[PDB]
Amino acid sequence: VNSFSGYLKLTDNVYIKNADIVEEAKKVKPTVVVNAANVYLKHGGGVAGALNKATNNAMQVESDDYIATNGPLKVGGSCVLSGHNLAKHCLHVVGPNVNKGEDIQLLKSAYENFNQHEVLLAPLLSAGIFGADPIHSLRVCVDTVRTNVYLAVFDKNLYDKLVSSFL
Ligand SMILES: O=C(O)C[C@H]1CN(c2ncnc3[nH]c4cc(F)ccc4c23)CC2(CCC2)O1
Repeated sequence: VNSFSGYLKLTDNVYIKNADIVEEAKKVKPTVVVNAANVYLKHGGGVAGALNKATNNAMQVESDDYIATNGPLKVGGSCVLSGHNLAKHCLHVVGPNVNKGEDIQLLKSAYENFNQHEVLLAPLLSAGIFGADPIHSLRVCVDTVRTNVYLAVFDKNLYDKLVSSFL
């Protein structure tokens, strides 16, 4: 038993809700919240900008130190940093950005990072400003992640569409 509430069960291990991931994190304080990161951990907009704003820019300050030490992430890769006031840990995962020409096949590699964590609160990778089809992203998630994932979808119209079209 865990503290996530109001989710629709899609499979044995994947759950979905129309919710703002920032507010969901603030209330649940999950062990892991996933950020929709870029390789530079520049949290300017989308999910990343919203999560970073909720930490009063502490996420960005920590991320800048991480990059100064380690260099950029790989597309499809991840790193674990602090969850600040939102979660114990933040798993920063880089899905491909279709608006940068990145290979959509890397989306499966990105979701594989979730399997290192027993339970996660997450967005749909490569959705939103990353330009991928969120329905495809949901399919890859369900076919790749084996751990327990609670997906927060901000947009209500898209949520309804994701549910109604789910096979
Ligand atoms: O509607 C979606 O869920 C898909 C979109 C948006 N996203 C989010 N997912 C959950 N919570 C959110 N809160 C936000 C607050 C913002 F200011 C901006 C965006 C989000 C957001 C995920 C993405 C992929 C990156 C962008 O695509």
